[PDB]
Amino acid sequence: SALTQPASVSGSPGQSITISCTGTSSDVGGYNYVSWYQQHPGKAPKLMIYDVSNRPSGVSNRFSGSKSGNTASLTISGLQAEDEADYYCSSYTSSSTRVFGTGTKVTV
Amino acid sequence: AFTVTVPKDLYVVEYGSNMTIECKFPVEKQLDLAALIVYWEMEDKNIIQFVHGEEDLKVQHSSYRQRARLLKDQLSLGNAALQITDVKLQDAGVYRCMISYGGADYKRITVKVNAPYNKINQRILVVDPVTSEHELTCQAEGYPKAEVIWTSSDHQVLSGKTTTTNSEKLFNVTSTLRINTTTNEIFYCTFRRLDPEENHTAELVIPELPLAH
Amino acid sequence: EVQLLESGGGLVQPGGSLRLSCAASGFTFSSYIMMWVRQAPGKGLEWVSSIYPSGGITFYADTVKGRFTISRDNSKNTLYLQMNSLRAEDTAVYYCARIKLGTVTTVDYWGQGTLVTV
Repeated sequence: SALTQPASVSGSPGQSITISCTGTSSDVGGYNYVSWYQQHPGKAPKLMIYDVSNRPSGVSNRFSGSKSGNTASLTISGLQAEDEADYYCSSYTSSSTRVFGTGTKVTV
Repeated sequence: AFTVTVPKDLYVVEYGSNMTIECKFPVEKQLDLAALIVYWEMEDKNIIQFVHGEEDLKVQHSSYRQRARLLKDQLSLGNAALQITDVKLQDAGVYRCMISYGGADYKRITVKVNAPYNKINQRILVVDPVTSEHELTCQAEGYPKAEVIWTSSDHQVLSGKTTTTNSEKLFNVTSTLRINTTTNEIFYCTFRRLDPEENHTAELVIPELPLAH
Repeated sequence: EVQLLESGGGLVQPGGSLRLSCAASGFTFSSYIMMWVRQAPGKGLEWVSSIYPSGGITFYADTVKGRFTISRDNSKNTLYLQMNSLRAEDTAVYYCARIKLGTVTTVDYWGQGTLVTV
């Protein structure tokens, strides 16, 4: 049980980029609860968005999120070089459990 | 062995109504409310968190506020029941209740929601007075998706054109019929949908002086 | 304005015992669902254990069921994980995660971890 996040994506400043997160009819595709977490290596993972698109006060509008059918996507805009970090998605599941993604490493 | 028991593991509840959901837990002699803990959840969403006779309302979900309550009265009989009113559609899904009182167990239950299409809206207009081409229009709102069957006074089915679309997640169903007819000719649209098989049939009576658009 | 401090991890043999703690500073911790989540070095991150605020309802991931036990002192506002007969696959970083109010499963604040090596 894991969420598949393509490990290698990358791109240069002032640019948009979208990490993908795919999963079953039973978790990311069945529920509107999917959260995204940002962490630089060896540090303190930060909730960025939640409930598919919703982001808490204090995350730059440069971050939005999207779920299409079974597949969910986290988009970064006005891309900057601090944002190069391992990022994970996550979903609630029919087992009343949260699965997490393998993670993608974005690099500026 | 302390176990929680739900008298019904299903609920089919119509949009906007009210429902009580029930959980039962062993009680002997009198209930010590200091030691009782209840939790009500639906998927990723807490609903109630009842610790020590005081319902924690800072933490209840936004989408539930002033809608769903734990009935504090029945508890003394071992029955801790979630009362939601104005069933809002997005409540359809699997709940589960959790009781810690000396022991702990939880049982999950599910609820789905209908929305009959029983308020039908009619419009009758001429589009070509010479050819007497009229346009018969039924719409209505409900859940889940519906289909629309047009029938002549003599009980023959006729070809319509329909459009399904969303209102929140509710379904909005418009269907129109373009057929040459005259005054006092009656036609029908019946809305038929699946799930709890349901149907609602409207009568359209052509007026002497219909509008035009 | 919130801090979660894991302490207690280190090098222990396979089959040994370790007690992981989480010191909690922040909002009223007597109302939160709390969680442990593990990160194997370089690998994905998995959920191990849940505990409800009070009542002593707990949950454990299937790998971990029966040799890990979780607890919490709501006065001392901390959270513990007891690890017994650590298998070799149990060696990873351990995170202590607070569940956003309202949401059953969605963490929001995290601590920075503590190492466990089998």
